[PDB]
Amino acid sequence: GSSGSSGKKPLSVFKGPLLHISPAEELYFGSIESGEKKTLIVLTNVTKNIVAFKVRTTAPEKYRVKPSNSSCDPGASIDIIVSPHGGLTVSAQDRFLIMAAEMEQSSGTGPAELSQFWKEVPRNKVMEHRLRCHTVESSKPNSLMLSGPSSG
Repeated sequence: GSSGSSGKKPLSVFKGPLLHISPAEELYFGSIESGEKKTLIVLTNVTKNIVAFKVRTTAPEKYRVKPSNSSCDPGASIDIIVSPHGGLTVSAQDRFLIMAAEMEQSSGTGPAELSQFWKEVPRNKVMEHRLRCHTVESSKPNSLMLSGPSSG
């Protein structure tokens, strides 16, 4: 008969006024590869100024988020890896957070300058973006399988 495997899905990002968040609000810990199941977040600084971003979560001592404290120059994209402990698994109640605040003119991107900027920048200016985890379960188009994109 007819059968296949895998499907497809669109990719959207939270168009932030300062720092962009990728993906928007959908984390999928599991790549097509049978290697590691870590998600990589992308932050596109649309602004023309430095933006200090920070990654948080309800369980930072479970998920390895790095960088979790840094900045992203204007007109550049950063990469934030998110790998869970090498024992447990991706939960559902688990939630991630990403901060982004526009810095002054010339501001470094260290543990100091930041600690300072995060001290000067008001929480009102601090843009927080909470991400969600799309726990993978029962991979199939609701019973049986059916999917065949444009191949060749």
